[PDB]
Amino acid sequence: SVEQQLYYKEITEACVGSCEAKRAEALQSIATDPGLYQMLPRFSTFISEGVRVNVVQNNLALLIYLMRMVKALMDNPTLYLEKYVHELIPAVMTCIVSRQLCLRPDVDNHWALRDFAARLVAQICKHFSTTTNNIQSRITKTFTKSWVDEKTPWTTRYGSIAGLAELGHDVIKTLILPRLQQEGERIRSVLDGPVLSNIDRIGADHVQSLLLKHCAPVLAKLRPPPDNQDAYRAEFGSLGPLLCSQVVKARAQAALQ
Amino acid sequence: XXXXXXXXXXXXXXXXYQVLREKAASQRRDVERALTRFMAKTGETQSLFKDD
Repeated sequence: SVEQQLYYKEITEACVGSCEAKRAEALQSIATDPGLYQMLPRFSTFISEGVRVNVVQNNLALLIYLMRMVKALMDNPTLYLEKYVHELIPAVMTCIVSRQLCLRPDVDNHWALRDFAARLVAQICKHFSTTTNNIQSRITKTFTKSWVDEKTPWTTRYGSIAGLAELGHDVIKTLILPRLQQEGERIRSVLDGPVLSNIDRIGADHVQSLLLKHCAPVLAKLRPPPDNQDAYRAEFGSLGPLLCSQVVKARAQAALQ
Repeated sequence: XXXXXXXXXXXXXXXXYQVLREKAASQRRDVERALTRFMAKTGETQSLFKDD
């Protein structure tokens, strides 16, 4: 009819327009719509094509608008989102790839906001692994091919480490643990040598931040917390004793209850 | 026939005319009330009681 495209026009103009009260009200609207579907194909198609256009145009604000749009799609207990998930998995994960074609510092903090988008990827893996088991396998193979190889920029390694961080406990226990030391030696090759690659330097710095402050609790659970220097020697030096210090902080947070 | 022969699957029939148009009109009512609430709380507002 007519009201379908009126609602679509106003919800996309709220998606693009930066009216912050209307932003949060439209997000809570999508979060609180009983029976809003049959616009969901055009909704997801606009999401995927806007992700492609914003990868070309490098506008972080429309990217976090689309990620909050995906979050608002997640928070409805009525949306059977299943058959259209094959459009959302590229549209989020293409945001977790792109080739550092923005400006450097604050957009690196926006890469951390794309780690919040990897938290959205974790919510999709929690709610949609009921297929003939394909989704988690596909995402872990993609993150493994991103994580292992060389000729991979810090955007790709950063997003892969962030997605495997959001996937949870035994992902960090089994997949990050073996070549933790080799990628630590990669960051040590970025360290101590050249100076005037500061995109890559600050990138490897908050890569170290992700690695330390997400791989601390699984080593606190597995490895006992004596022998901080021996734990550094078992985990290639640079993690310790900040690994043991964050393990002590996690033990204090667990004992806080 | 459980091992040799096979069959074909459709798995989706409802075919209920009055129920289909009840669902369509209920979705139209939902779109009406949703856009009603949206631009009701969005723009310039005067109520029926005090502070509705």
